[PDB]
Amino acid sequence: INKPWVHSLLRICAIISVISVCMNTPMTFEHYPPLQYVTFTLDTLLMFLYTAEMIAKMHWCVFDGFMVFCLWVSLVLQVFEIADIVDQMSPWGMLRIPRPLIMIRAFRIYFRFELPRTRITNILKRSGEQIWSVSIFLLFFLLLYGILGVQMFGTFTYHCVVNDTKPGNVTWNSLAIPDTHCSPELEEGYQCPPGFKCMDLEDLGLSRQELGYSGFNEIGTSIFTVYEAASQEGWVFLMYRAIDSFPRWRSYFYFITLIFFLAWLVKNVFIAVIIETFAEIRVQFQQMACLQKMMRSSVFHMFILSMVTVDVIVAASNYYKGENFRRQYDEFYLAEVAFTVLFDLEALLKIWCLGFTGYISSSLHKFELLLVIGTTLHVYPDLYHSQFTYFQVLRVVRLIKISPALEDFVYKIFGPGKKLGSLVVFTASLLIVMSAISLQMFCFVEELDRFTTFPRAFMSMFQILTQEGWVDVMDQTLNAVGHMWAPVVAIYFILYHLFATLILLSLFVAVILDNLELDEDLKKLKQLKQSRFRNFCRVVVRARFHQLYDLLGLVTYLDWVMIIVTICSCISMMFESPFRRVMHAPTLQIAEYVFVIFMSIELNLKIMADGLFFTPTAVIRDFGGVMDIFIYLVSLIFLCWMPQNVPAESGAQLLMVLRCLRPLRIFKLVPQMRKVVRELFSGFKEIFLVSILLLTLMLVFASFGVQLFAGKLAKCNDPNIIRREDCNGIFRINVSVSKNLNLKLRPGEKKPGFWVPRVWANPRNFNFDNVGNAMLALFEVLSLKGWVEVRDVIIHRVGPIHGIYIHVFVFLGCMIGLTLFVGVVIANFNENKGTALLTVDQRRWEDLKSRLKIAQPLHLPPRPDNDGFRAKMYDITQHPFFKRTIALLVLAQSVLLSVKWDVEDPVTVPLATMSVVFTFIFVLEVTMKIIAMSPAGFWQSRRNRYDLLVTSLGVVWVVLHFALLNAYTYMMGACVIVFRFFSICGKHVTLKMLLLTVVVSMYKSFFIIVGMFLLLLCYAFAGVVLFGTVKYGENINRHANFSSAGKAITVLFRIVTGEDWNKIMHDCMVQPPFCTPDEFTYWATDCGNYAGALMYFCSFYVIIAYIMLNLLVAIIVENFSLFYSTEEDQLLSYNDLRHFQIIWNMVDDKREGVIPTFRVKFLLRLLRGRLEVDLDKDKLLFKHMCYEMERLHNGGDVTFHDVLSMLSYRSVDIRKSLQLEELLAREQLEYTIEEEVAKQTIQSCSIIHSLRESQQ
Amino acid sequence: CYPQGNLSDFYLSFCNSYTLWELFSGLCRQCVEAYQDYDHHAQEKYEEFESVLHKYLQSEEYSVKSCPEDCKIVYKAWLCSQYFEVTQFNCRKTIPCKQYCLEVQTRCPFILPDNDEVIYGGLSSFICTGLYETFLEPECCDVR
Ligand SMILES: CC(C)CCC[C@@H](C)[C@H]1CC[C@H]2[C@@H]3CC=C4C[C@@H](OC(=O)CCC(=O)O)CC[C@]4(C)[C@H]3CC[C@]12C
Ligand SMILES: *[C@@H]1O[C@H](CO)[C@@H](O)[C@H](O)[C@H]1NC(C)=O
Repeated sequence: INKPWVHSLLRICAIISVISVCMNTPMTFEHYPPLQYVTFTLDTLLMFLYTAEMIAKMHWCVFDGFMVFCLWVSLVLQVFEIADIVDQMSPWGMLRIPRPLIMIRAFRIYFRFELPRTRITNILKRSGEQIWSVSIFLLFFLLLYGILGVQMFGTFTYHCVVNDTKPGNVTWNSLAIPDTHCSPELEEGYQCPPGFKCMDLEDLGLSRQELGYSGFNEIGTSIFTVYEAASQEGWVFLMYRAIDSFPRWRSYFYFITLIFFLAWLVKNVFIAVIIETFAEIRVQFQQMACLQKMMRSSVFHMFILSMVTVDVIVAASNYYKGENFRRQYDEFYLAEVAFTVLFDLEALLKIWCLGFTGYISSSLHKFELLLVIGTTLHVYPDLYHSQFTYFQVLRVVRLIKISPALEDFVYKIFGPGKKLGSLVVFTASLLIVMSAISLQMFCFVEELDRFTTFPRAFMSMFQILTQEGWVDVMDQTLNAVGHMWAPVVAIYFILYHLFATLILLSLFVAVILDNLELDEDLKKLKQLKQSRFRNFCRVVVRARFHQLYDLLGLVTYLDWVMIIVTICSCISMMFESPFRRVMHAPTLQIAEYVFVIFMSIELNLKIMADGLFFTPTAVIRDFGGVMDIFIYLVSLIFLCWMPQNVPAESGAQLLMVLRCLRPLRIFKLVPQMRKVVRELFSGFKEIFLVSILLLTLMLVFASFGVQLFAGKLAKCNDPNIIRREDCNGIFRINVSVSKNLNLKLRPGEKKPGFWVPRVWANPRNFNFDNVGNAMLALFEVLSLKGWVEVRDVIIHRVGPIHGIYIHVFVFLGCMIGLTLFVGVVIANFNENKGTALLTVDQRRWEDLKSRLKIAQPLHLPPRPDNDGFRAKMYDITQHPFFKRTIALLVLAQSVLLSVKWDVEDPVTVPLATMSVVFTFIFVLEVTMKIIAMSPAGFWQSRRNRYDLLVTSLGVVWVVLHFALLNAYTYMMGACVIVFRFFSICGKHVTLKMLLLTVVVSMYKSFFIIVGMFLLLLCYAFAGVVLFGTVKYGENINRHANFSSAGKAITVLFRIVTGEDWNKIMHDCMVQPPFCTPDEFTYWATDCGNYAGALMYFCSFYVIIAYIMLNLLVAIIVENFSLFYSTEEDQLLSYNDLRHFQIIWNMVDDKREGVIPTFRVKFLLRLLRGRLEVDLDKDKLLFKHMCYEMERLHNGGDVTFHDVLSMLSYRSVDIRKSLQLEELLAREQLEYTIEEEVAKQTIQSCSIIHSLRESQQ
Repeated sequence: CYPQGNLSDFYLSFCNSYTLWELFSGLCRQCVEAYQDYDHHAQEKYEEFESVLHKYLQSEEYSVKSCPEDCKIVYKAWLCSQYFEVTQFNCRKTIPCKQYCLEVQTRCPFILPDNDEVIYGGLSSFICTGLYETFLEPECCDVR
């Protein structure tokens, strides 16, 4: 195998082998008989060349041996299959499950990095340990919410059926339309009206496959449902079912907290882990004549770009007129031919001028000539409006050259092509391999059309990757295979979803961010480069007031009055409705009047105090003042007008909608919210350029869709009719009863439905007839919500080939396009905070400084000696075995909540009793420390405070339970178990660090959450006034409404997660003849607002999801690196600081926190482990550290933090971790110490001391 | 005023909005029994519609202007118009019968059709106009 070509051919043949196994499918052979054999013709060839290649090497290779064995096995299986002795629909096909892995050989030689593989092994060690930590964190959260759901909810099997219904015969015609859950109580949940009765479907002989899988029956089902909801997929409907079945507050608290904690923060911890992985990569990689002159004219370039613009616009302007208007030689065809000739002449003249050699050398000209070739072929009648049109619609990319700022921003954000190129190649390869594996796994299962061919398997895997409806794919696949293999199939699907959503989508964000950052070289070099009556108003305006005194002096008295007045006006506006108007309800006008009058005064009191313009501190100086006076004028005009009749789509309604911007005064009256707005808008330029890139992508694909999908999505709503000629008359359509129940229909039963007209119409939610329709459809697809509907409609009504069109966009617009927003937001956040120009080492030094500042001495008392009692029990308490045993007991007690503690149920009585024992056990534990360390010492630790609290609650529960015994006692016991389970985060190191990260991120995110809530409140008022009375449609239902401010707030919060937000948008766009309009008022009409709804929903979704929601991500990515730490060779480890605290308590019997300067030598001599300062071999470091702790103060006893900072400085390369100022100061101080000790003459620490001295 | 069980005094059982005079003028055992058979078929279809509509628990909330009463009235009108494509002459108030279609989708709730053999993509169960088509000829009574 000395030939070099053999390796290239073997890579090509590995690709061909994966291609062949992807095609070895039963249905593929059924639809194409000959393939059945060509596959056998490939393997037999490959299987030889591979076999002959291993023996030739014999006379990582274990992988090659196993794969050639797999090829042999597959070929023998296919031999027997062609013989008809083994059924093609048999599970034997699974014998080819490993074959796709041959694809690894195709991209194996490219694993040759520029560094020793030890660096890669260590990087992956670190990253995998952190991934395991965050996975344990996610498991903890999932188990917590699972037990919470099992205890707060039950089995959602109570549905309303028709009055007279008996068990066994429950059918489709028994449920309501749509199916509705209910409550057996009288004041809890939903009560369905007369004619219907609430009954348990599971009691009526109904299997659970028919009911579904998601629920809170037991711990496993609850954890499954909680993980499904954590992906923000179908959680709002689960919430609706819960609100119907059980009290509302339970569902609200539960699901909103689950979305806030699990779906956001805990899921951003993985993004933070991958970002730190890239940072560690960067770190470890740093530790080493007439026509020639005219052609170049600016006017000619401008002319060519103008012609490209005209071409794209003319091509996209060919909207659908009707079946009576279109030709293959239309006028648009002639215009496109003319533009093609023009640009071909343009390219050929460039070639004649600069010569093909110099012309083709440019990448831009490479792309230009590729477009020329593709468009000259596209103008061919047989290729017009086909898949070649892509080339044409790519001409717009040329326009990117008109703005050099956008060009440089593209070059920057996309960075070196290698990174994101390899990421894209890996994504494609992994998708192909997983699709092939799932294919060969389910290619034979009957009644499952999701993996019957490789295209469908790839579509399924892509759907799981996009998270839109992956639960449906999993449920279908599980129902397909027997209940015996359902668990393993579910585990496989869950593992794939986890790896695809928490690693790959995070890898994209990490790559984009890393490209948005400067490299360490340029960072270092750049940091090296830059080394009367007016007096009364004045007094009343400028007059103002621990931290309580700081909060009271946060703003002026007038600003405080304005804040309170604004909050009061907002609370009052929360009560306004389409039927309780502020114009007709005097009780609601009070606040109104106030807000006006007061505000007026304020304005005057400020105007007369600071003028309005051309002064240093004017009133209308910023955009904030302009917004303030705008709000004031709107409010005053509305108050003076108070129109009693507000027609829809009128000026009065616009005034009312503008009046909903009142909550934005809090952005200007509160300094922290002003800071939020400023820090967010400091990156508006990059946000705008990313928006322009996304708009260019959407324009390209919308032009393509309009030329290829115009008028071709319409169809007859009767599935039996095929031609538009027979789409007339009436037919019996089936109504959607339930999409969660799989109740099969009987042979002698008719599905519920009714007779309707036959119509040839498009989908109500999307179409490609105009450029605007296509642009809006693609904007909706960009959210990955309801895009599977568009995919299926395009694959069915247009053709399967066009399935490419929808899959490329979703990849370039979502996996890459929307990632850009995340990267830009996080980069602007880091820049504002001031850590963007610091190298990774400097960031880690800052994080270490913070961690050592927040650290305090380990205040645990010493081990007694006078008493064998306390000494023995102390030795027994602080033993790690005892600690881990108590941790296991805490983890096991929570398993008692696996079943709902119920008085109606007997299984509760044992469980509860068991828990009692647990409680008693815990008492003993606590009690023994109260004997080991004395109450004074036991109360020293803030964790033991929580332990004693929960143990006392548990004792109280035991008493009240074996004294009263009722439902309230069981609820109390469940709460006690939940608290003692939450206590487990204090037993585990990394779990504690991660929960610290999460809680501190929640704390530091307070003002961002408050600003998001203010924007949501403005939008909620605007929506209550716009769509307050909109006819119920697809998603506007009893749950999703704008009739109240609370209903609007909740539906907007749902929209933040994107859960079918476009459906709600299209519901609020309803206009006649689908609704009854009114000429007088807007609250007397069931119509919506088309443009109003578009603006409202699109702007809200953009602003919240694509921008502000990422602000939290950033914060996480920050506090993560601030709290999580791993053992390194350059800084202080958690082990190091714990050992330092231990030795500090050992050398300082006192607890004053200060140690005499002569006892510092004792501390150093006593310091062992990774910080030992050997006096036999390193006397100089010891003397220097002692003199430093003796000089810090003129003989004064030092502090714990003082010695800790000394050790921190002495344990890292100052030249690579500190900045100019601090580096110079520290080197000066250290050399002063050194030379002073010299004159007075007459491990991490040791290793860096060697570095320092040798370098000197 | 003689519901069958001058021909302009004999209306049909279910489609009360039509008279034998109107039927014979547009569309005696021969045709009379066929008209009553069409009436029975329309009655069956309308009973099916009522069955589907009574299972709509959001009947008193889907619209602030429309109730199930007007929806049922206009739907029965549209059904009878589709079964008897004739023109009425004794009506005191006229209406283009095609308009009834619109009225249905204007006054009846949004029933979601099932998505198994076809993806409707937000389309209602009852629709009148297709892709770019002039909806609106016969003239019927205004029983609204
Ligand atoms: C990018 C390179 C490195 C690998 C990309 C993989 C494709 C080049 C190969 C691998 C599997 C092949 C597919 C295997 C299975 C199918 C189904 C096969 O038969 C059917 O589509 C019948 C299904 C039906 O229409 O009912 C048509 C070829 C196709 C799309 C093949 C197209 C080419 C594919 C996608
Ligand atoms: C309604 O469901 C039945 C199955 O009982 C099916 O035969 C029929 O085609 C469906 N109707 C439509 C319009 O899809």
